[PDB]
Amino acid sequence: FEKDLMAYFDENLNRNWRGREHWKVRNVLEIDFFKTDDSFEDKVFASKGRTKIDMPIKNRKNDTHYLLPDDFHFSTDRITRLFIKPAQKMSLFS
Amino acid sequence: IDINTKIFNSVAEVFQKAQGSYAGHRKHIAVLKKIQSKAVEQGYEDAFNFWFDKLVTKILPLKKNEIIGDRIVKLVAAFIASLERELILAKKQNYKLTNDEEGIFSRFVDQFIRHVLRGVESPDKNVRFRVLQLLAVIMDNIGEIDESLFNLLILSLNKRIYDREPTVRIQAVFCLTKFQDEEQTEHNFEATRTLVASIQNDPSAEVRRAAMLNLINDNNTRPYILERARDVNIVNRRLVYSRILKSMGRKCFDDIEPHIFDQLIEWGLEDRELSVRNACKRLIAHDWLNALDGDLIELLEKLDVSRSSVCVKAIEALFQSRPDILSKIKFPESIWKDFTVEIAFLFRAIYLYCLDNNITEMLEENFPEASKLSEHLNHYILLRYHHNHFDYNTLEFIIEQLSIAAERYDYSDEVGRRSMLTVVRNMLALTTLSEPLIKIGIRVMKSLSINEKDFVTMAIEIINDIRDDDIEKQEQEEKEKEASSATIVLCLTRSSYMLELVNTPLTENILIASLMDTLITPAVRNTAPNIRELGVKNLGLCCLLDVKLAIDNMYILGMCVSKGNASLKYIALQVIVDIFSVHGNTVVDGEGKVDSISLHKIFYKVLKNNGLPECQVIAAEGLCKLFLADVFTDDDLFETLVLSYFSPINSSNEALVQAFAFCIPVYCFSHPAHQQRMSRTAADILLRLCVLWDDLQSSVIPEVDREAMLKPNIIFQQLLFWTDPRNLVNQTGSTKKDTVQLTFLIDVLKIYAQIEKKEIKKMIITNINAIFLSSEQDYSTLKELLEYSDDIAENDNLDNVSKNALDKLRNNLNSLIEEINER
DNA sequence: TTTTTTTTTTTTTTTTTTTTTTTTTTTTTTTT
DNA sequence: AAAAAAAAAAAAAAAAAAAAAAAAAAAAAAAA
Repeated sequence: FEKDLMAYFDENLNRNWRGREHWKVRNVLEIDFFKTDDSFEDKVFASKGRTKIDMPIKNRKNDTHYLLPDDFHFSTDRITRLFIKPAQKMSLFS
Repeated sequence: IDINTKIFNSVAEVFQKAQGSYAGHRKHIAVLKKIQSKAVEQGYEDAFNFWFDKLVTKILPLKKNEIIGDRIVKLVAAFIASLERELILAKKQNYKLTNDEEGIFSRFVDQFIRHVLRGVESPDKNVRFRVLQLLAVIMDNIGEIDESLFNLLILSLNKRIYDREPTVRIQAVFCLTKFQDEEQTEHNFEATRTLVASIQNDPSAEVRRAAMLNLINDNNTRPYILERARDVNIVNRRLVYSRILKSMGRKCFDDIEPHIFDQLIEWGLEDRELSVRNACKRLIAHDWLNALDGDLIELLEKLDVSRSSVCVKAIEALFQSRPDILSKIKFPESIWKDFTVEIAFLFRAIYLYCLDNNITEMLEENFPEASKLSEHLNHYILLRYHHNHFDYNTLEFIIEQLSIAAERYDYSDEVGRRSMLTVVRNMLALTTLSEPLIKIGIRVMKSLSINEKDFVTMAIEIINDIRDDDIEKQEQEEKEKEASSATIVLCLTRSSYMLELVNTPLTENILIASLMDTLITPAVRNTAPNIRELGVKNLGLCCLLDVKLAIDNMYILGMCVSKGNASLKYIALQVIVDIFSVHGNTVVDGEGKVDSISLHKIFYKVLKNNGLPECQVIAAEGLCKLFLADVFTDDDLFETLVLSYFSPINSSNEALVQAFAFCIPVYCFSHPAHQQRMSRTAADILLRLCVLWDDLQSSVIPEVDREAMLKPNIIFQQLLFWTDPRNLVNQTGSTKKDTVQLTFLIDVLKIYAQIEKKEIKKMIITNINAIFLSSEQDYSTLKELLEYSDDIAENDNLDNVSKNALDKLRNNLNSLIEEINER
């Protein structure tokens, strides 16, 4: 119930603060090929066919604008202390 | 052969030998210039473009992370750059625009862009990525183009910004940002709105890294850049300090509204990751201060030290960076009469940092003895408040900086202690003294007395003097016998910061009891807003010092948090949480006390109230802090806490979400019995959650507001992750024989026959294979899981993507049970 | 005619989240 | 109308991929 445990939490769950989603865990080729061939180009110049190469409509826009939320910090120092007296640490894990 | 093949073997040789180690690019670009010159002097220009496209299209299947294609795309980039610099030197002094190297360049780029944009629709990722790269690297040196070609390019790139893979979107935002020379005016031919749409909307955290730097950064687009200081990715948060703010440099003090300039450095110096903090520290420490020529005073005049209270961190990032300015700044005799706000803040920071590191040299010389600083303090206090340029806000700041300089000063001179005690006693007796100076004056009067008893009797003396000053003017001004409202406010604000710093029981400190029976108990029973608020706060700071007072007034705290307004419920909830947190559980469940079930119902009524956001936030943080301190052992309240984490009505309290994001994992990880409690609650949590998601998914409203709740697969994953006995923080060894995760899985398979939806069963059954499987478990906790998986696999009809995971768990359980009964 | 920066380019570290694997089911395509 | 058909979506799960910061190094331009 001392500095080692608090620092261990403060270093492992320090990337586990965003909330509901985004909780986090674990706390050759070398080709030289430039010589001729006739009809290779159609293997790389073709239309989309059945391969859909663009984005889904449901994720082209996002409403949170991929912002991090406002960081109410909630580290172990804010947990170990009181609210009306910020200079007293309580009987932690007692 | 003919020239159609001589050009082919030439370009083949140069693009083959230039594929390695960048060797001889000044010879490569040279011989490529000779063969393009001889080709256009011959006249096979479309054939030259065709073999160019041929030997380029022999590269386009090579992906990203391949150096051999990169050393050719940069070769042709160097080629078009060579033609561009030849035209730039041709328009100048000697008029080298001969042999039509403008027309050859224009037709060359008009044919080659038309070739590469034919390949932009191919289904392979590599050819699209290399086409948009081969445009984007050379788009800066392309220059002028045709309006039809510009329209085709902007249509292709405005479709490719919404391409499915991110690596081609990187080259898309590069080739977009090379088209930036316009006047900015906005509320699809403009690139800037497209880049802003990608800097907010794009799911890749890498496209923003190349849409964040390469933008124009004028007056209009700048918040769209700077709010990327709160980007999802860590590298973007560090890179806004690394390459955007460092790039502007001196213009950041005059081109950013100070509400954002006092927000960016707070977002930097209070981040959660070390590299972005170090980048903001090195930005406030190295680039800016060596950019305005070393003047610490000129930097502090632009870091607005009067309003923003963030600078007490940022100046520390100077003092831990280069100590030559720490040792260079000297405070002579002719500056204590003519302080400014910046140099008073500088003295504050340098003295408290010098006592933080205990450098005895700068404590010895270069700083005045305590009586001299007492003279300066009394000078500024009398020049502000004993009055009958020197604005009130600046004088208040100068007195507060020198009071923080005084609160940790050298006790060793008795003349200095005597002088500063007279100055603080003559300052805190002022009626019109402002509130932060009240706080820091009470702090100095604590930190310069001999003990806590002298500070108690001095503060009680000052507060009773300010009360007697009002009772005399109430007695005299007729020409009944109670103080006014404003003097009760001024007495309670001093009593708050006084009892903030007392750390002893109150049996031998009887002046606090006299203050309470005179003022605080007639402040709680009042009917004003602010008097009742400070009365409850002062009653709580008294209740953190004695237990009989807490057991007395917990009832009126509960009634005033159950039937009162917003701020009183705030302060009373903080006091209830803090009384529990200090005093343990002698506050409930006894004779004369409050019944704790009534307090749990009060906690319920606060916790289910969406209309009070911050009261719910402090209720959540409080109940989690009290669960960690093990004074709360109730079960249904923990069930309601985890539901309130996962409810959709509490999905707008961001602070409650972060409170439950931190303080529920530190519950179950810190102790095994806490994880056992989580595993006992998680069954009915998942049941009520699946019911709520079914009734939210089949609801018929034109604006339903769904998806606040997570999909229950991720809920089941995080329930497993909290209830996993690997991640316990203890050094146990026995934790490989705990059956809590399998008990949670057995309870989930029990409740699995209590849902109606056909997707819920799929995302419950497809995730049961993440459990702890090591054959060090008990016989029965494998036996019941084997029986329930048998009954669910046989008796109920399941689809194949669920029966895969279910019979895979059957195979793993059968292998482990064979290992169990082979011994 | 070799020297003295230039420079950029080119191999070690990190932890990031990011891509890739695999199973099955859906959803628009081909023929008479 | 109608009998087959295969890329995509969804998701669990795994490991290595890899942009970036920072140190050596070979081609290159001014120089006395």
